[PDB]
Amino acid sequence: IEWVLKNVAIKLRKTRKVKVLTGTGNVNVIQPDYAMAARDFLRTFRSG
Amino acid sequence: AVQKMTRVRVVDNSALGSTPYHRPPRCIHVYNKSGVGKVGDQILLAIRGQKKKALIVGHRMPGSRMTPKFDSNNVVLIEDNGNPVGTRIKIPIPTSLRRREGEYSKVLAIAQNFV
Amino acid sequence: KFDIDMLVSLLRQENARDICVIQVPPEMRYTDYFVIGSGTSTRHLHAMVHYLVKMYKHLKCRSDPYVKIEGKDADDWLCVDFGSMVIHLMLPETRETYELEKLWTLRSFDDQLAQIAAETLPEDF
Amino acid sequence: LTLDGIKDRVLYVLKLYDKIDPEKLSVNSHFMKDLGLDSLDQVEIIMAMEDEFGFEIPDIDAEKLMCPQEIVDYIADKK
Amino acid sequence: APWSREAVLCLYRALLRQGRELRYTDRDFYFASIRREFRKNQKLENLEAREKQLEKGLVFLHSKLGGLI
Amino acid sequence: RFLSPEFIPPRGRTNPLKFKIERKDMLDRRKVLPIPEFYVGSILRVTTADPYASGKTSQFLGICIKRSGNGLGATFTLRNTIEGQGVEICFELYNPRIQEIQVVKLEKRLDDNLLYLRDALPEYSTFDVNMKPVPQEACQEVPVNKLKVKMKPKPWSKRWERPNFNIKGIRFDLALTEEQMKEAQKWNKPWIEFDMMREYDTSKIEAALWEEIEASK
Ligand SMILES: [Mg+2]
Ligand SMILES: [Mg+2]
Repeated sequence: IEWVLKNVAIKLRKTRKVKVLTGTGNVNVIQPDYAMAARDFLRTFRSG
Repeated sequence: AVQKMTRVRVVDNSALGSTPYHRPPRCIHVYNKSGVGKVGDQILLAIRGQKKKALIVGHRMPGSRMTPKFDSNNVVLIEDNGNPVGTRIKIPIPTSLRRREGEYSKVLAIAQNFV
Repeated sequence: KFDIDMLVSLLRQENARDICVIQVPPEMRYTDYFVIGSGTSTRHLHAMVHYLVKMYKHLKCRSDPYVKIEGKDADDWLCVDFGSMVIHLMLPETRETYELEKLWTLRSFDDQLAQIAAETLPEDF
Repeated sequence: LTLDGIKDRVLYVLKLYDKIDPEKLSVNSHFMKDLGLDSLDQVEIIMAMEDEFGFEIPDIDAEKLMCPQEIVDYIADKK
Repeated sequence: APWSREAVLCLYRALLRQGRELRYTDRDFYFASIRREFRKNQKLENLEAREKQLEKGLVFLHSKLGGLI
Repeated sequence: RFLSPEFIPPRGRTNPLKFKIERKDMLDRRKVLPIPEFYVGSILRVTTADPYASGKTSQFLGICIKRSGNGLGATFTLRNTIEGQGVEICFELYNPRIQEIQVVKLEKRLDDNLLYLRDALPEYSTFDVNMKPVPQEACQEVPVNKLKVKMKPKPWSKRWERPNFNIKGIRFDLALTEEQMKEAQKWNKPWIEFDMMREYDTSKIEAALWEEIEASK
């Protein structure tokens, strides 16, 4: 479910960049929204 | 070169630093005549809606020859009395800390690796 | 002279309840000898540290540097760093929590160190 | 050697041991069941015997003693 | 569970013998601490966990009792 | 014939005498301690005496990423990662507290600076601490390792794609679209390579130094 929700989250375009401080240096990880992705999927299921 | 509002990494086993939080810790004050903080300097840290003292053990800015330059700004949490908050450190720590003017014996005891 | 033999006898005289002495291989560039001493009370701890420093100053001479006393701010843990020896004094409750004997004895096999882990992540999920 | 001396000497050292309760410290007192001692417990009991009496007892037969009279006999015949 | 249950007994015996020869430190404290470690861990263990635990004790013995003097 | 970089003088208005004086001291240290031949990209182990402690040495193993300096002030920087924490140390060749320099693995890389390894994946900077020296062959030419590393997400410490850096050891195709590559090429400055007054020919200077160094031997 994680992979498909990632694609739907990208398809919804609701993503947040966060900066993570690691021992090798800071990296800009991407955090999509599962909640927004799930809501859009539910609308499509409810719709014909 | 740590300053006010710098984001720092807690290299320690303490629960307070270990537990993930939506915000990384930020420096609030530097206990120096200058505002710049280098290795061996205390600072005031804002963690999880709380304020705690901490000590700098590494940073990304170049220093004099024959000394180690790290990839991240590393800090250790210190209690008000000066006893370490955590009980273990795993990342290598510089050996310059031994002789610099200040109280560093307690932190050196807990640190395994010296580079 | 102020050597390991002198120091242990000095600690013996002042009645340190629990004494641990650990030698250090050259691979670690910290110090030849690591000594941990237990103490009953904060007043007792201050007396123990002051006497040792007084004794060290008397015996040492020539080009021998002076030694600072650390942990006065703290009420339960005091540590003094000599040239080739390091001595830590603390109350029984403080000693057990930090468990300093385990780490230096078991250099890389300590249980607490094993609990710590590593971190990697492809994305925030 | 005095067999009675060995018996009381074994009894005295066992009595000094605190973990075991001398409710029945007879010459035929068992260790696994009468005193409830595990594999670790017997070894230190053997050491408590070797501290002044013995000093050359191997573990192979030490674990088989299981009672003061057996160790009393065992130390008696080895010396 | 362990590599061998005889090694655990054999390993424990050696530690006590080495403690007898310990000079500077309080031998009594060392003996008590060893017993506590030998008591707490070995009561409950598993093959993989037990192997590492006894392995760490093995290195402790084979390094001049881990530097204790 | 490998002439070490520090011996070549930089151009300027300085007198030649200052260089002759510096060279004499450099050669004297080399007799006491031998400085091996190496290039950027080779792995080295350096032993040095620790000042803070009493008579206790230190060893650090890493890949050489840069060679700089002239004369008695020459430096080299080597990198490694320990417990997943990257560390670099800058060493001066002629510092008197260096006990020994050992070339664990001699090799050459496509570029003469590897500072971009900071932005590459961690695997390309990690090296085994206890790795043993590999064999070398006298009747050979130094090997050229042609590995092309992979990079982390785009925000980097520098804009390596831009033409000034002239990086040839990064897999840009994987990390950048062809559109971005054309975007970078707007900073090219093509004319620099073709103007004959910006070139410093040191062939004669290199030759003269060679015999004098060999003659002193
Ligand atoms: Mg310059
Ligand atoms: Mg920058």
